[PDB]
Amino acid sequence: SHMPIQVLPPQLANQIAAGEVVERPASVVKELVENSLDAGATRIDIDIERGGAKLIRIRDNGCGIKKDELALALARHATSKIASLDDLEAIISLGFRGEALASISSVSRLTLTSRTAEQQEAWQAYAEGRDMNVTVKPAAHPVGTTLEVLDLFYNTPARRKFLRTEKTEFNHIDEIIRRIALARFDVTINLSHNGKIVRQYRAVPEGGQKERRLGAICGTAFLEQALAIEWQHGDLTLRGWVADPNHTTPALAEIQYCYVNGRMMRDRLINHAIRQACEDKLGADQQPAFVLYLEIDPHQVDVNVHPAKHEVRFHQSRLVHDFIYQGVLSVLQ
Amino acid sequence: SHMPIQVLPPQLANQIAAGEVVERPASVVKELVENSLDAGATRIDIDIERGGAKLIRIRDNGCGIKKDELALALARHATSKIASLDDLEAIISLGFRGEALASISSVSRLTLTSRTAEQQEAWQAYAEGRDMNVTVKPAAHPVGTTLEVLDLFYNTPARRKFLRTEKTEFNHIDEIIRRIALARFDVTINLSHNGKIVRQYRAVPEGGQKERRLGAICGTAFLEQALAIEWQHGDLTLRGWVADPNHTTPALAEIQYCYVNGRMMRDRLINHAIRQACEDKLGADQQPAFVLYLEIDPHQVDVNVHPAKHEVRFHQSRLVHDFIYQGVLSVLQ
Ligand SMILES: Nc1ncnc2c1ncn2[C@@H]1O[C@H](COP(=O)(O)OP(=O)(O)NP(=O)(O)O)[C@@H](O)[C@H]1O
Ligand SMILES: Nc1ncnc2c1ncn2[C@@H]1O[C@H](COP(=O)(O)OP(=O)(O)NP(=O)(O)O)[C@@H](O)[C@H]1O
Ligand SMILES: [Mg+2]
Ligand SMILES: [Mg+2]
Repeated sequence: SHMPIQVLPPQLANQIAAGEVVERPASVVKELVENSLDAGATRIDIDIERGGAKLIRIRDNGCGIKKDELALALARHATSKIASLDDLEAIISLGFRGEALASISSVSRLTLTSRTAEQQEAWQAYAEGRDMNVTVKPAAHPVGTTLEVLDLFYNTPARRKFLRTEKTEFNHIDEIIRRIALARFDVTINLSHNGKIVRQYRAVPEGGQKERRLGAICGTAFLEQALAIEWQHGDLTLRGWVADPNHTTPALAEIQYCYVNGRMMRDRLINHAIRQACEDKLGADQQPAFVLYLEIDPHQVDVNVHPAKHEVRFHQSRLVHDFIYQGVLSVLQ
Repeated sequence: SHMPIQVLPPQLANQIAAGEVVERPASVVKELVENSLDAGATRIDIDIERGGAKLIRIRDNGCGIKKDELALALARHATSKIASLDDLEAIISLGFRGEALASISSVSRLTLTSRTAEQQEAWQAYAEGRDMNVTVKPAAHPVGTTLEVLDLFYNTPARRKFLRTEKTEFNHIDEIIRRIALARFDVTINLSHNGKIVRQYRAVPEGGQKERRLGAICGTAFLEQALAIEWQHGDLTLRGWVADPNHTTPALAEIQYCYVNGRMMRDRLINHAIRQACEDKLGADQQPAFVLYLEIDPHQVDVNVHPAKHEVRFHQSRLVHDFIYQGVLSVLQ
């Protein structure tokens, strides 16, 4: 009662939000790359310096951002991905909060450069001060977008403390890119660290062999034990690969990549079903190895549960669980 | 690119936020009770109808809300608990986002009634419409506050679907109150369902016997196996009770209540330390039974990690883990 109820200064409000969506450099990468994907990008180039605490640069050949919308992209609660509750209940894009960029710009030096196919001119924008004022200026840039995030946490001392070693932080980034690359085989992704290319996943052409990228990402060992899954029932569909439990190793078990309508996701319900199918087939229970993709009617899954979309909730939980169980169990025999 | 980047209508922006902090009636109870606690409340009366999907009423004898701040309490990003980054990095209150009430009012019919010790007059406020307009009107009410939340999710169809049975939903509420009652022995809490009292935890007086409430909440079985802990090192301090592992049952293992600076918390780091201490003492590894309280310098723990504060991150992780380990291991011998 001593302190009056008072609206929070813009920057601080954004920093509170950033603490919930941006835990480390890999988080910034996750959010920016998903934006590139939502933008229709086919090629995404990522440059990281000193694990990301120094610089994170992401360029894509997506549709770009119109000059008159640059500031809006840095504003709070502003998005082009949804505009109604109906849109929210039927999410068909990675983003929908209209918050990621504003959140990130409050805890770093973020620069947005972009040009659309209809523009001959490219522009650049960035926010500053307690009020997060945006300035827009001329720039050179092909069709698409570039995001530059520098000095992550330079203005938030306590959080910068949590940063691990350059190697460790980059490793999480590499793992994040790993998961994203497997979600979209039709997208080329290049990752560099301190001026050196660490990896490049070329997009898989039409009907091309997906095994190629799968093997390039998860390893030949997984590929040799990978059992293809094709299971469907109405809106529900399960695709991907599950390693034979009898030939799964602790190292392979490190591959437990799951997707729900293309979004990377770690769900206890799903993992339980998978493991149960393997347990009921194999002799004992263990950690399965898999890269699975669940496609389901957006109305049947709640994705508005975690600010970073790290969780989901299925309406017909028991049903979905049995679907995956049967699907996996089916292939194990 | 087809849809313009556009600021989200107020109500919808709040509904997106509500999806991340309010998963069910018990969540609404959690947020409102923590407000009552932050307000210095000594007695909190909770009335629930039909598991909370119909009505949730919480009254407290806290300090109240000044008439001219009623609207602000329903506004977004507005709080009296912090005002700077320094305040955020040294959290000493349950709330700090200035968002809970606004979020909840967007997905229910929420009414706020309150009067401060300096006011002879009491007032009532509530928000409405896509823009969340607030109206303030006269009311009768003692010193303190009352929150009324009706028809939870009446305007969000997909989410209302996730509601379980009246019994189930109330059960989560009861469990939430359980955890909160154990955090503050100095607070009286009464819980009723459909017009009937289900429980009432009278506050424990000065130096009074805490065992009383502990036994009333966790059961005599826990109390008979409860081993008191007193372990400290600088800012770090571990207090509470841990059941003898050799005499812990699956039923008792249901009691794994942990607190960090008074805030209920489920942390993997902490649970790991506890279990390890029990494992290293006992013969095998299992689920321990405990009600422990960790007090630590706010600067040493990040509580700005989850919108509902369901998680924390310790800066000196290895250290804290060893502190708890030693603390528990110490008593087991
Ligand atoms: N790489 C990009 N290419 C094209 N448009 C982009 C890109 N990144 C961001 N945008 C635009 O900027 C707006 C989004 O900023 P952002 O802060 O990421 O919110 P969001 O994607 O709408 N939702 P969320 O990610 O859930 O907060 C988007 O809605 C797009 O219109
Ligand atoms: N029961 C209460 N008694 C007195 N003041 C209250 C009570 N509930 C809410 N308030 C006031 O209303 C403002 C808070 O609304 P709320 O939306 O719960 O945000 P918060 O508690 O500030 N932060 P957070 O809970 O993290 O969103 C508080 O900061 C208090 O000033
Ligand atoms: Mg986004
Ligand atoms: Mg609050």
